Amino acid sequence: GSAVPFHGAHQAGIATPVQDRLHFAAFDVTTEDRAAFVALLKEWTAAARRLTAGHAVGEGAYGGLPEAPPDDTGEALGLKPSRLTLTIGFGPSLFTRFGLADLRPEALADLPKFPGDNLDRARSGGDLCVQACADDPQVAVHAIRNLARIGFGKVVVRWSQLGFGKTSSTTPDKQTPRNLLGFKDGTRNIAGTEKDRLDRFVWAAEKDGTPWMTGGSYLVARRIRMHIETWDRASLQEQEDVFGRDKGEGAPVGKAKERDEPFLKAMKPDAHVRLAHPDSNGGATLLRRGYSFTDGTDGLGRLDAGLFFLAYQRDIRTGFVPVQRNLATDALNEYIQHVGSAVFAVPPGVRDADDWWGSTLF
Amino acid sequence: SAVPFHGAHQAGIATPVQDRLHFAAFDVTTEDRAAFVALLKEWTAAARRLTAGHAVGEGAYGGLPEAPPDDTGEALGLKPSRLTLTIGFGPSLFTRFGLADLRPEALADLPKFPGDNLDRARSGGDLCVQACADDPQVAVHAIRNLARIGFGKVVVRWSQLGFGKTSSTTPDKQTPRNLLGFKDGTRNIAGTEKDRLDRFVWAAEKDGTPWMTGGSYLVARRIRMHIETWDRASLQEQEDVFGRDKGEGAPVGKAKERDEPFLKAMKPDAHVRLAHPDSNGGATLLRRGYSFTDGTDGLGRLDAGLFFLAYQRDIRTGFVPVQRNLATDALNEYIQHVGSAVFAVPPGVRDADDWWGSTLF
Ligand code: HEM
Ligand code: HEM
Repeated sequence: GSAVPFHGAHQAGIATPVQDRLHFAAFDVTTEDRAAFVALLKEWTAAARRLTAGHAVGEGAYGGLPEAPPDDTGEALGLKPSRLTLTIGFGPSLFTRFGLADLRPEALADLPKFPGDNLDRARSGGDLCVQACADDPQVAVHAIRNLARIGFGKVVVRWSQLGFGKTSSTTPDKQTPRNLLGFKDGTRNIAGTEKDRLDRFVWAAEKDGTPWMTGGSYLVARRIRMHIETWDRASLQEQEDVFGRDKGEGAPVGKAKERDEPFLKAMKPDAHVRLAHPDSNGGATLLRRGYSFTDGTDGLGRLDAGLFFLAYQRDIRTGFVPVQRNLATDALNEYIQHVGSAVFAVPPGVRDADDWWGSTLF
Repeated sequence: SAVPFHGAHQAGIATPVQDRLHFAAFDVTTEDRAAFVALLKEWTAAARRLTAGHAVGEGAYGGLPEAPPDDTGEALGLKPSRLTLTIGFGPSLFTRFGLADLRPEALADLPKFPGDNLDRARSGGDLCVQACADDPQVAVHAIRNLARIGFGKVVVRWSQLGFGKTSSTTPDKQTPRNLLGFKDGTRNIAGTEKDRLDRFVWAAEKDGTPWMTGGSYLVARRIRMHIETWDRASLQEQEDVFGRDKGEGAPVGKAKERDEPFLKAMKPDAHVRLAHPDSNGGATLLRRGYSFTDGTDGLGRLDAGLFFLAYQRDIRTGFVPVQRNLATDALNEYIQHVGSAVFAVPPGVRDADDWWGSTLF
């Protein structure tokens, strides 16, 4: 229930241990005034400092003037910080505004079309995003709600996604969570303690070509539906062949323990692990940080289920893009469909109490 | 960490309220009574496993490679998490299987209420399973696997996820707050109050339906909050709507949350004043609802509210009179009922040989 420090060279919520809940919101900007947008970013940073410490925004949730609406909507009163992190990102469409055209990073690449894509344009894209993660879903909603409230008239929520449970791990010393297909998900990721691998694969560097992005990262979000009726009638052997690890232990095929290293030549040539492994992609390595979702029924008598896939990387062109291209023949494709997509440049961290979100860009 | 599955009553009504909810309504697609009874027994066997934290059937792995696993496996490694599974039967079930003359009179159809805006697709249902647990993945796994076991005899009609408190960080003493920011649950029937449960919650033999003795009647309402409107109201407007202050949740004029309210100090259309048993001839409800937030709608608004659940001994003397009295509730400006269902919740599964619905079938 403790707090995660908000200030740093990097934004929290990436290398941070993965919290239980997610509320992800994408915003479009509705103001033409650069000064007004900068004032928004400063007000948002002040609110974030309160929220991530477990305090109410502004002058608080009650005890103010009777005739005024309260500064804070109040539904997190008496709750702990709950490891809340707030991570902001900037979408490519943002750079068509405020004269930012020449500051768009080369590494913030539009994704190509992939075979099987069925992207809903209403739940894709966005000028910016806020990723709220916490162990308490009410804490995460309270944070998104109050940020959107503060931004009234300057931003509007384009789409959002709640994740009821994590399907990722940055802490390999703790139990790996399972996704809704029943497999452990997160075994071979990047750990928050692997500072060298984060430098190599996650954090943007000044020499990469965009100095305002130094210390930041790039985010790919993909909303993926799971065909669970189809999956649930597949044999156990079929399911394990699809991934290349057994279902119970999560060990690489042939081996006894989850964390034993995969021997890829023993997996089917279209096994998901074989195709996604860095060794199959010229070393390309991602930080996966996704969550499971379910949004009711599908209207056809079935549960709706999916995975909200989030990947952080130093350069979209050398992280997600090569790996996802290599998944064109993935055996998993029979059981999933990508139905939403968005990319964002995640700026560097808020260095101290005088700093603010996006200050290196604006 | 676990709640016993067997008893005179079904768990999940008077037992401690867990952090998360997955509520599912099912429709029945078989006409064959024997097929439906077979499913009730199979579901009961699965519920026994699930509430003890075990996988269904012969498990999630280790079986024949050429067969699908009995359990879909996403709760492997998790704890029981105080999972309870509570089954209920909808009025529409009684048009099947020759049961028409066995519908309880206390299982009444609800009247239309001023301001109803019910989505038919998220209303009704032949039966329900309320899955409550501290870990939402444990709850989802239970619904997912019951639906799979039932495939061919039942389909899922609608499903709702909900959250209350997070107990690993919030004292069990503390009243949870709803998404309007007010403490919610202060004056409620507690599961410790065995006499009030007998008077207001559990169906009795003399009530007129012997197979329902020890059961209860459930009203479910999906209530949307108009969040962005509410958040633009003044603090005084918000407190006037309920009759309690927002910080402490004390009734107007008193100092502490648990002070008994003085109804005449509240505005005449204040929510607490209209809902109170003294304004409804003594009618008293067990509320066991959960908050929800499903995302944002096409206009950018928060799709959020209260998945209201009330248990009572008779729908005609519980939910209906109180909801009728809310016709003029000041809160009506900020909420809209968009989904509705009622269920007869049978008595408990008495031992390892008993099964869900045995007193009815
Ligand atoms: C519903 C969609 C997906 C499911 C169910 C899924 C499932 C899994 C599972 C069970 C593992 C093995 C355990 C682990 O090391 O994490 C894994 C590994 C991995 N997956 Fe996926 N995955 C999905 C989508 C994706 C996508 C879209 C990508 C990238 C575009 C991806 C990239 C990876 C990578 C890089 C690994 C680690 C491979 C290694 O280094 O051993 N996954 N996935
Ligand atoms: C979004 C919808 C609703 C909200 C936000 C809400 C909120 C509240 C709040 C804040 C209280 C005061 C604290 C407490 O004793 O729990 C309360 C009391 C109560 N509410 Fe509501 N309520 C809602 C809908 C309903 C409905 C539909 C009913 C019944 C049909 C109902 C019946 C009651 C009752 C019986 C009390 C106890 C009053 C007393 O005896 O003092 N509520 N509610």
